[PDB]
Amino acid sequence: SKVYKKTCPNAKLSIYLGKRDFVDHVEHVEPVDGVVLIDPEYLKDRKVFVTLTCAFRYGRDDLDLIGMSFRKDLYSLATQVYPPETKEPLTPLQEKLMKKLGAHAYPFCFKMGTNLPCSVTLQPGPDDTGKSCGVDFEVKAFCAENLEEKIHKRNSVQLVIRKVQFAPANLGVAPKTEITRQFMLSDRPLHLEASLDKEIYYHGEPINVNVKINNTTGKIVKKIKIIVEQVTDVVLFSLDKYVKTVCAEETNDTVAANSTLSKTFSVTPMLANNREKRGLALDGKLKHEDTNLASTTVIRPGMDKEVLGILVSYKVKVHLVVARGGILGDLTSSDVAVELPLTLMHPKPSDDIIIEEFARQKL
Repeated sequence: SKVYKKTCPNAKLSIYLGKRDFVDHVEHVEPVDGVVLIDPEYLKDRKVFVTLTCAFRYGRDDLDLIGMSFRKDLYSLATQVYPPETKEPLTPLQEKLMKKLGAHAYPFCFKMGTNLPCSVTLQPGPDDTGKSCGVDFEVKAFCAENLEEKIHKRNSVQLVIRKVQFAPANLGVAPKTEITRQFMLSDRPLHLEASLDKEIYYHGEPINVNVKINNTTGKIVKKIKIIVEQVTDVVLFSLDKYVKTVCAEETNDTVAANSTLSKTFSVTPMLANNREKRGLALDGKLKHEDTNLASTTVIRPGMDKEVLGILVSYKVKVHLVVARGGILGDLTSSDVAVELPLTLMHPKPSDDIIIEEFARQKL
């Protein structure tokens, strides 16, 4: 099995995890189990703690500037890993890590609660008003007298894991994501209908959009555009709003006068296919290869949406370019469009130790 590690500055302490990403199903979240390797001689009479913090941050350009900033811990777990105490059910991978690292390896396990927001990072672009912001999950291991002590970077390691969202296997009874509207052009109807075949789609997966157009007008639809739109709402500090196209399939398809058209478009929204990544809600840093578009934010009734920090949702839109009589220079055209909600979630996990450095690779 593959595991990931990180050593603190003075190399007097390192931490190990079985994976970089942890899936949030909905009823439960995957445990964050691992071990820390300690230096007994160095750690003369000190305790070793391991904390997991979910934090919302706003401001601070790229890495570090000066301007405005806001920070809020929405959730945090802390544990004394060394010296140990309650001897409890070690996980298989923990078993191995200890058989490998030796006797100076002590286990720790974090079982996050449910309803917490998933990883979301956003960096402002040329057409945006807000500032950088995000929801992070940081894992720190350090040496100290107690959790009250100010923590110094020299003898502590920090790790940023991702908590990604999967759509419950306990989901069904899907209504039907479809829509049909009428648009009057010179007193005559232009019906445009769209529908999705599924309830939830997953990153890297094809989305089939059914389009039915009943054009009873004397005008001509010269273009049909299909876009996947991402709507990001920062709901904590500053109420910033981002509405971005994360996929656009512009086609040839035309619909003459007194004509109908039934067709199925198929598009796959992918952070990779996007040139401009600024302004988009991601689940990690832009410079990283494993980073994807943020998942649809699962919002539940009775809960304050602000505790989520950032709200991410998607839409599929169908745009028709209609010309005042689709011909000649009458390029004095109009646009008509319909939209449908789109829930985009992570695929889902499936059922000798090779140690790798934790740092995510830059593509």
